[PDB]
Amino acid sequence: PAYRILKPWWDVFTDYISIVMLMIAVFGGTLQVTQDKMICLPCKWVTKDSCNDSTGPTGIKYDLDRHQYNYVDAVCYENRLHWFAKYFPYLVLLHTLIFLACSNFWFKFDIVYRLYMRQTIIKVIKFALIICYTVYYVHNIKFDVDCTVDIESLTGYRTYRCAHPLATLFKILASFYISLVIFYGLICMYTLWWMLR
Amino acid sequence: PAYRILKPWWDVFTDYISIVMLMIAVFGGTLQVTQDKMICLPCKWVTKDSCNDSTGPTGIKYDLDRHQYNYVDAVCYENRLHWFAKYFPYLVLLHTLIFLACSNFWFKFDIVYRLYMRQTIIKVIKFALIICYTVYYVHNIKFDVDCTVDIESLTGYRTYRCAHPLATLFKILASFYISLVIFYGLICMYTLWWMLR
Amino acid sequence: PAYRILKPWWDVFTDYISIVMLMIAVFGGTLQVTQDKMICLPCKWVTKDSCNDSTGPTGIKYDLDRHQYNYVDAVCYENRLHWFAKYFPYLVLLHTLIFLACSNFWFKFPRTSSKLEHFVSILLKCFDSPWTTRALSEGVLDKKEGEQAKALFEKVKKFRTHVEEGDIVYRLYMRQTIIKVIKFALIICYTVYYVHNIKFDVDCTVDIESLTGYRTYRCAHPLATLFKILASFYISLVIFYGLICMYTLWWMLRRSLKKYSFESIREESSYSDIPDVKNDFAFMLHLIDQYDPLYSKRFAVFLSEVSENKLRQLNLNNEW
Amino acid sequence: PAYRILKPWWDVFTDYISIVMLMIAVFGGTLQVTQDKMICLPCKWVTKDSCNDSTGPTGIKYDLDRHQYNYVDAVCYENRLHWFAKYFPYLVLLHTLIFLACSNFWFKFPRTSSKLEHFVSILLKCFDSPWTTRALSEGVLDKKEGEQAKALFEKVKKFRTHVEEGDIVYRLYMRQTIIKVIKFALIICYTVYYVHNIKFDVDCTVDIESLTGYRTYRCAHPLATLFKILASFYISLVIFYGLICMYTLWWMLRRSLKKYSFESIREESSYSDIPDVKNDFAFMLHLIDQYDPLYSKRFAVFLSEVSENKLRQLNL
Amino acid sequence: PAYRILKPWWDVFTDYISIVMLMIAVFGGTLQVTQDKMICLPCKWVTKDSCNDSTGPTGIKYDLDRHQYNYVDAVCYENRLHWFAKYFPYLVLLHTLIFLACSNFWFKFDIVYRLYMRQTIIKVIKFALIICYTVYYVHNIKFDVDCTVDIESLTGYRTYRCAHPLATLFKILASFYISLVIFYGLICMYTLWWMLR
Amino acid sequence: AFRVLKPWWDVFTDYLSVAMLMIGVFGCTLQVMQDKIICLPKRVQTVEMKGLKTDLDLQQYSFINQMCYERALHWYAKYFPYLVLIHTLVFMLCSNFWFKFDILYAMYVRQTVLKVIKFLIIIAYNSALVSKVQFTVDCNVDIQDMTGYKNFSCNHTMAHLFSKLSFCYLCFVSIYGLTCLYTLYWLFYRS
Ligand SMILES: CCCCCCCC/C=C\CCCCCCCC(=O)OC[C@H](COP(=O)(O)OCCN)OC(=O)CCCCCCC/C=C/CCCCCCCC
Repeated sequence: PAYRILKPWWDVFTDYISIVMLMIAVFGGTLQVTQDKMICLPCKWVTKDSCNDSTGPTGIKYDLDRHQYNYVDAVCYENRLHWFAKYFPYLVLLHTLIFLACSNFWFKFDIVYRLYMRQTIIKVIKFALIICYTVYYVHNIKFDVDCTVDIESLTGYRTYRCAHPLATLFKILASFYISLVIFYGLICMYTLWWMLR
Repeated sequence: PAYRILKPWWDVFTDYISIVMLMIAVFGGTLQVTQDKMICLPCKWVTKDSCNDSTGPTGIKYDLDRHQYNYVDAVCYENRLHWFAKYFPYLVLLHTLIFLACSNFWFKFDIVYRLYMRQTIIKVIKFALIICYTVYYVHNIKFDVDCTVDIESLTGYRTYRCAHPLATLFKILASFYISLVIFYGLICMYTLWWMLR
Repeated sequence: PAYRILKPWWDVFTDYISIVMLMIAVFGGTLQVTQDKMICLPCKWVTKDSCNDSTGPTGIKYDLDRHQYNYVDAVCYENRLHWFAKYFPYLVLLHTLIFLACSNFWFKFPRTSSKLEHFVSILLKCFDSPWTTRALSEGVLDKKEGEQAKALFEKVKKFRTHVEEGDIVYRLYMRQTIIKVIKFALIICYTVYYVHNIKFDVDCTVDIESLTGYRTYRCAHPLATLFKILASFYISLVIFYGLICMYTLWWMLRRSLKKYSFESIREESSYSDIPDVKNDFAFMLHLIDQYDPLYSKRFAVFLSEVSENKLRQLNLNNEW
Repeated sequence: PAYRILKPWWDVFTDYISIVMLMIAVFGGTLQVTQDKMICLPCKWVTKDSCNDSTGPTGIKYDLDRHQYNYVDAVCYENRLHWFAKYFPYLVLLHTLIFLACSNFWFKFPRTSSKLEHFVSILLKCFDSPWTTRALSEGVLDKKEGEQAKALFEKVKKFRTHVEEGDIVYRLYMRQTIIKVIKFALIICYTVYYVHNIKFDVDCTVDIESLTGYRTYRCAHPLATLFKILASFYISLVIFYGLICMYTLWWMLRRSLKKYSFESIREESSYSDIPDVKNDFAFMLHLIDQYDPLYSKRFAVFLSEVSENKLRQLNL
Repeated sequence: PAYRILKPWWDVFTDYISIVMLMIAVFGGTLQVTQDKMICLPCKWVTKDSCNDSTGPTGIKYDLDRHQYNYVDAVCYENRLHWFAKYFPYLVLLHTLIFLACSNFWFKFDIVYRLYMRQTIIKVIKFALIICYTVYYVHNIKFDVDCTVDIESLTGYRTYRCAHPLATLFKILASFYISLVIFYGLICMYTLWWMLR
Repeated sequence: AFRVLKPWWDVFTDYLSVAMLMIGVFGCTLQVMQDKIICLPKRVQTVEMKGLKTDLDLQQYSFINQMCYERALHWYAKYFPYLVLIHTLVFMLCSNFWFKFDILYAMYVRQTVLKVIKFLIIIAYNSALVSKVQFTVDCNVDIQDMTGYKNFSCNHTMAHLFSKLSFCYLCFVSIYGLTCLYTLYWLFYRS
């Protein structure tokens, strides 16, 4: 409407970054819903719950059905995959939704100045929390994950070496997502700099 | 339209909570309609309808085909999984739709004030029933599911230990759902007292 | 809206090319999300981690389960497939989004946005003014239309004073064009140099003998030549874009767009008092001349002061 | 934007054909994306790199895994399947996109788009002015309506002066239609001489003998026939499109569009000095004739100075 | 637009039936792209292209790979299935497009009266032809197909007893279509009488 | 705006019909899934248990799946969402029948009576045939010549979901018919 005079340059760029982060969020959520799984092969040689990793070549016979493989993938997705690697798109969904709620709260609600200042402080500290909490855990998204779930009485093995296919692409999302957050904070920095000057 | 003067902040907040509840219901229904299943392996060595849970390691051959495995998964998915763990998205969808119908009741139906009074009583008592039934049944969802369907005449085993992959998701979804309902109810509760005083 | 007057033919061309580029990006993205895979087959006879490539014929047995084969496809899809063949559509989406943001950058930047809306509003409402028809026809003047013509004269003088001081819109359009042409150069360079790495046959050596039994595998990437031709098609689009941008850059360096001259209009008309506008005024008038000279011809009268004196005489006779 | 009066029947038919070609391209593309598989089975008996094809029957065992089959499918789908059978939907996407761009170039080219919207706006203004009705039926005139009538006369004069000078719209429509006809000719030539290469049974010889053990494979292409059907169907539509395009070019050589004759309109009406217009003004007058000559009849009375004289004496 | 009040009740009825039969065609096309297959099981007792059919029960070993099964099914589908059963939805889609285009051709172009004459005549004659060709070929949408291709050089069998899965439903879908067209035809004949009044 | 002549029953029926269409779309999406029935043979050839070897291919299993979907599963159990979609289309077509039409009274009571009888027929048929949506199905197809087994036991994967959908559908048509019966009582209570 006519409220564009109340939305400066920083507000417009932050809004556009928020929409772009929403596209990243929904893309990650769609990937998690559709193509997120693991491929887990049992380790033939073991040494106290660890993969020992020890003329023509021949294939190794793991002597397992396809459905026991499916059970191994399900249990090593439930137990030995980190929760953030499974829930990163959903956490990013929550962050984007609450970020839109914070950015556009004063439009749907010296009262206005108080809301504006509170939203600015909240968005700066929330950018700081998001960057720290996502940089800290971003190493949990690995291609190769060694799982050990003790399903010998149902499968016949104790250790397996899973691979997560959509992991590294999530990395390509996550860093880029972090980069967008970085830019947000940069804008916030300038805003705070302007709020100082 | 121009009904924002007739819609105070609690009606708008409850409407937004209902929108979040609706997309939670949609997400749960989508997950259940596409990726929901169970993965069952029979308990090879059993001790009175109970899994006893006991040179290299070789995979256990159950000699069950992939189709027998599908049969076991479906049969154990009905007869032993708790009904809330299966009907949570449909329950939350029904609750969200009835909340929408109740909240938008006067908009197409001092008789108006008495109608809102009765509407608030109905909505708050449904909140009470909802929170009771949800709280009592959140902890009735478990990942590893025992199964005793007695299908020995078709696959050869009696007891099974299945995995329910998205079960935890539903719990987590249910967890978030509780918060929404509480918020909704708490907001609505204030309105009741706001009209009682 | 009514911003189409500020967009010449090259801007419309780039907008449509960017739309088609985004369509390519989305198509490749769903292709990579859903159908992108590798079919990796081990080499039974190898020589120093290299495939030797060696009574009816019979098949070769590998003794690999379906799950081992999936692992082999996954590992040789990540470790030995070129990253370009995997993340080309995401790169195209990024390039398209940056191009779209650059194209609409002066539109949403408030300092230039205010100038743009003010210029567009008074240009369109000056076009709608019948004083232009009455003047280029040359009293024929109603009290109300004379009043609104005087108000528009005041508004035009005020906007001319307000916008002559700064040339920020011209600099912003310069920056957008230069950024677009350099990004075209970079995109052409790396895409041309990396498009040869999208090949159908890939020899992967991922060292998973402890899990499968074979060191090296031979993989077929089904969506390779497709990802070639799309990329080739994509390259063509970028070339067009660049050429268009090149011409635009040339158009903004052949003559000084910050010095407009009304010589033709003030020569063909009776008014010879219309001065030459400068800076952002001149730049948006040149952009409008790229649309048609007609808008500039009908606004040149409102920019004149002899026409203002004639209108003031008309209103003086109207009131008295 | 009220441009529909400027697109004649041939333009509307070509736009509809291009829309349905877009639909064909989308359907073929999504089918090729999702379910375009090739099913390759080796042939046991080889006769100089050729397949010999020679109580209870027993199945033939090749000792091939489910991935070996998927590899030979990919290899003989890429190397040995003809490229048209694989990229026909992308070809029709490119062709229908270029056809749509050609059709809407003069709509989106500002040099002719500005002239077009100018011409449309003044035709629409003259459509509702009542001096037109008084002149065609040939008096009372309110001050306001007489004011916009004289103003519209002045816009008509100035806009005739502005438009009559050049012929950029005419030459651009010339270029558009000649490009469309030459590209339709190329499309028909290459598509006709390449379509027969869609075949359900393909015999591939790819030499993956080190990876599978067999040299020559026989492959089914379950989406060939459908593509064939779509190809035939697509070809038919281009026929229709092609025919329509020739009509336009034939129309644009039927008479010089850079001149217009007002003989009929001024002969049936009283005003006998209506001047014969030329160039771009004549060309868009011809297009409005192909839409509705009533617009030309309604506009033709503002071009005469005799009607200016009558309007002046009526206003006096 | 400006044609809302000209249409009588029968025109609105035809428009509604056209919309229903439109989405019938579209949903059939979605079924055709999604689940259109057919499963052929080779005949163990073949005597000159004829399936002879002359403790606990046991299965039958055909010794065919899954890919030989895929080749058999694809070949028996593209060589031994009638064009009608294979291309039911594309042909009804073409009928929808042509019927709708002829119903609205006079908008896109007593010349109007003669045009609507020609459109009504085309509509009724295509109703007649569609009914004739549909009821003449409705029998070929059947499950059981005894395919015989003689690709024994690749499979070792020559006859297969396939069963088309999405056929009987297609049949009832086709049935629905003709019934709809029947009412359409009835309405069409009314229009004919009006335009022959 | 006819909302003044739209009492509470008409708006309630409109929202209920929207719910019917949503239920039918969800059921059609359920039927979209390829995996529909899962069939295993009967009497197939601390104590350690061993899996029974059915000696069947994947395509044999699929063949028995579709055959027992044919000849053992009930037609209502296979096209319940289909009937639901068709019948809600009928509901929204004949719900505005009085609006889209002593003749005013006559067509209004005609609309109410037609709606009431459609409701009653739907209730009777659904209550009669809802019990046929079962999970465990016994299938006696004669495909012994191709598979080797003449008797099979199958499971319908979404039969519980179809029963729950039918319960919700019956509740919705019950509210529909209650409000329409109130409409008929109000219409025929006074002249
Ligand atoms: C030239 C480009 C033009 C535009 C094309 C855009 C490309 C779109 C990219 C993909 C679109 C859909 C993504 C699907 C990913 C999921 C794949 C999946 O689940 O498996 C494939 C799955 C199973 O196939 P097979 O196992 O081969 O079948 C058994 C063999 N008898 O295949 C499918 O059928 C996919 C599901 C069907 C829906 C996809 C769309 C297909 C086209 C629909 C036709 C009718 C649509 C009508 C349009 C309605 C508009 C109002």
